[PDB]
Amino acid sequence: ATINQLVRKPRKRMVDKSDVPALQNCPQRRGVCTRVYTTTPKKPNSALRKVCRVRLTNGFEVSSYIGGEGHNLQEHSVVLIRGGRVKDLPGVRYHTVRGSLDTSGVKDRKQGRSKYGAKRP
Amino acid sequence: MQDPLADMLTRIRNAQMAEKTVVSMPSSKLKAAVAKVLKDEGYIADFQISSEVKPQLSIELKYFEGKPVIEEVKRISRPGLRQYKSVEQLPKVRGGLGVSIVSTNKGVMTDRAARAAGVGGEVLCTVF
RNA sequence: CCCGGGCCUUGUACACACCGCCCGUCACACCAUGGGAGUGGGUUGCUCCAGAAGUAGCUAGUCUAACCGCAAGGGGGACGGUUACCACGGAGUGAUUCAUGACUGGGGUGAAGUCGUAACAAGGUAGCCGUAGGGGAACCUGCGGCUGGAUC
RNA sequence: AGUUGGUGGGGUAAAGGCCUACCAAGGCGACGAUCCGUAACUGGUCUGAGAGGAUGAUCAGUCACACUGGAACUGAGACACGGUCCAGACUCCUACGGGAGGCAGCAGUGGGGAAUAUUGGACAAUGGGCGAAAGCCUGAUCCAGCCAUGCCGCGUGUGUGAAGAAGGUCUUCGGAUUGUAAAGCACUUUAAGUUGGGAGGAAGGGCAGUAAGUUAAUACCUUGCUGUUUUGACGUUACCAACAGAAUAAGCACCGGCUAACUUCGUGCCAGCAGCCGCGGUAAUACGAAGGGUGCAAGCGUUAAUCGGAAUUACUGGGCGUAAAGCGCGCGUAGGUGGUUCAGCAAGUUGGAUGUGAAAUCCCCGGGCUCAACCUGGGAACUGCAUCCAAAACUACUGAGCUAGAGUACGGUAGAGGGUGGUGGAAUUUCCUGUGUAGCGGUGAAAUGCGUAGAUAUAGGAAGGAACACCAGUGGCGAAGGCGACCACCUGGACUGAUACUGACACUGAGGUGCGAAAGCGUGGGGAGCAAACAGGAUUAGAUACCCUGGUAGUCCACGCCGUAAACGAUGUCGACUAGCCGUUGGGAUCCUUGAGAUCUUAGUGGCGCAGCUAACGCGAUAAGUCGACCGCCUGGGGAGUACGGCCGCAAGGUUAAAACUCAAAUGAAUUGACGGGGGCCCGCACAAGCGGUGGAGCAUGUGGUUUAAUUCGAAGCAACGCGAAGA
RNA sequence: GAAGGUGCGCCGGCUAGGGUGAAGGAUUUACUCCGUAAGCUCUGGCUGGUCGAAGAUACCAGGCCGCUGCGACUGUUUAU
Ligand SMILES: [Mg+2]
Ligand SMILES: [Mg+2]
Ligand SMILES: [Mg+2]
Repeated sequence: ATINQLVRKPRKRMVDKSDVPALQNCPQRRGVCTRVYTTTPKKPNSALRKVCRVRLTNGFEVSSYIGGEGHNLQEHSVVLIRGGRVKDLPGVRYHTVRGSLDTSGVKDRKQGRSKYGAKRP
Repeated sequence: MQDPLADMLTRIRNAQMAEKTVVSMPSSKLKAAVAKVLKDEGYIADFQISSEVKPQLSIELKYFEGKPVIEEVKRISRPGLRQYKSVEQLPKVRGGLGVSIVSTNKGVMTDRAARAAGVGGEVLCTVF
């Protein structure tokens, strides 16, 4: 606090590490699905969320949430992954963009179509 | 010890918390000169120097409605961080109501006079 | 004195309110990570070898328009040779960094399983701190210290 | 180790270890050298109230690079993108002997990626190169092609219009909402389409004439005018008129709170949503859909990233008694800061001037595109640096002083302050002897144990070790850790009174150094009691414990090491100020000279308490109040004071000290309740004293279980079981 | 001696110092001290040239490194 103590050692600012290290300062990355599975949420929640392990183009292996109702993804499927974690899913820190490359948009969606890659009918 | 001036303000400030009438303390050029600015500004009633080989400086204090006239007095140019300002950069205490005593080269004198005189200096203390 | 109840005060890590809370080992799963005989790459230090072209020095020599000249030939030059510098490449020996590695250690998270019940009330041996020894485990014991201990 | 200087020489356009010969041992570095990782730098850009933080696209200045490494040549200028030489990798041609190339120029291709465009036109303009000029080249440049990529501007119609049309949704079934919204009636038609007109970006060149200059010349040539002919890539121009018809033009996100905006239907902890709180387990404003609404609009959301909010690195502008945070404690180096008076100086400081701080951008006032975006004129600013001139309040320096801080000289006082040696008493244990006889010891009770070989007890004697009862006291001393028998010796500090002396000699203190409980470690001694480990006895479901009986290290001494504690007042040191009241230790002064108390003052040590502070508890002259100097430390919890490396250690370990991952909280104080194998008081067939019972027997009833075709259903501790059932 | 590397012959040019040492001087006291040109002798330094395939040329004269068991180590022992 002393102005002399500050002169020798200036105040230091911490730099928080990104919560999406596998994305590497890019808005989205392309990867392929190595394993499609369902997992169980934490204490409060109880469901079967669809998550897939993705091998990204920079070599990172991550698991990203598959949003929406129903998906057509299996092994060896090219997907685009976006940031944003899932709070009730441990270890999931990315989202799979529906409507790009192989992952088709959710069928029969009417509200919030752009967020889930849904065509206008 | 290492800041006789700030001893002057804190001796004044402590007395006004205790509703004392007069204070005594060893005198100096800066202490007497700052008392000159305070008296001519009206924050202190009068000050005397007891001229002896070890001179004291005595301030009698002012109260208007029981509350002391000096609501707050704060030292600025402490020995650890001496503060120097230009004429334009001189502080305005409480939007001009207060006084920021500045020791310019035309003698010790207020911030209002320093702007009029166009000279800066060491911002000693702020009064209100 | 046993049970239940009423008031005051006290301690509480409880508020689902002691039929509370809560600790640790062990069993299973997942995740990240340390150690690890090693294994595979990157970068780099030092000590040397090497020396293409080029530049400069010297001259085994060969050739030669400007200048001089008797018109012999000199002056100068070019090439060749050679030395100095030095790139590539090579040798040895280190350093560092990255990735992997049988096995091994702890850590975290888990839908909850086994063994106890260590702390929270004087938590039923007050607790905690340092240290030492011991024990399936929380822990126990000794020595010193503290109150961040109840009753009095 | 050409490393750092010197000398001579060489070399450069130029100084210089630039090179070399010799001489000397120098040079840089906690003001961070060297090394590792990253990175072009700046004007500027983003964000922010600002201070700051992040960043270095477009444009501008500098730099470096040109397939990789190196080298020179020419030239004013290069060690040269589209130049040369050599070596290397790659691609290609070959007649096998050898050759050719370098898109990080403009297009374009393959590849990588989430992702970024045409194999375009012209030198018309402005520049550049060459040329006398004409003129040529110019993928510079000027334009065009593609992309909502961004900023800006416009449109997708306007008024009227109840039938409150139909349909949808909700519904209380009345109705409401969609909704003047539609339909209809009138109306205009930006923009788009078609047609027509239409600037400016053009400066100039050629030709001919004329005038002036020049030269001996009227010739040639240069310049100024006159007339004519010619130069626009874009472009099929901006811009302006006419025709036609509402005709060619609305989608995206959200509606639980934060946050503007709600119902129904389907689902039912499944499906799913989700930035956080969280929603969904059968009547969901939070999931999916519908209607309605909300916000935005040729855009709308999501992601990625920066700043802000975040005062959450606090200079502006935070904290450290208990929430994270005062080093265990001294001394002290660098540094930081320093009492008071006079004079000088002018580095800081202040004002002014000058030069510079490139242009663009930011900002202010204007101008031109129909406005805006955009362009542009001028100004402001660039908070900086350098020089000069003035000033001397403060800081720095210099010179001279002063005693208020600091210190020295003297007498005295108290003290478990420290070290070295002796000495004493009480007690324990062990051993010897006498008396004396069935227990002693221990516990909740026992047992292990000791004892008839005579224990315990009692008396006499001896040895040995450890600690010093009473005094004893929020008493004393010490920097802290700590220090309690007495005496002798050696020795430090504090307190106290006056006088005398020095005269700021001070404070703090990163590194550094010294001391530092207990445990522990090494060598040697010593060993009475106690007692980790260990053994046995109990308790217990178990008891590696609590309890008992023994008992080793250790505790003790000397010399070394360790270097840690809840090393705490959980409160760094130093200085000053701010009501009081009641104790106590060592002094001093005055009344009391009192015999024996009282009043001031000082250094400590305690308890209340005004103000003030505090989140509260509480602190409150021994501050956590008001300040000042310096230092140390903190930035959510766990991981973790752990791993790795370094230093230290004989070791145990200490010290310095992360990250991945993971959680949305951990935390402090205080309040209400509840609880306690906490305390105080009181009551009830609760206990105590008795009366008679159940549980043993036979019968009645109900329940569980079993069985059945059903043994109908419910009631499930007290508070269900002769209950609903007051009667199959 | 970890490992590993460089130089090394001969002949010149320049150059730095040991020792000894008539002189001379001193103590011209004496088996005295200081010192000394030349001459002998020893150790270097910096350069140039030169021959050979090769210069520590013969004889002479360590091979080295990594992991691991055992014994700490020098030593002693079954004369055969
Ligand atoms: Mg073996
Ligand atoms: Mg041996
Ligand atoms: Mg034999």
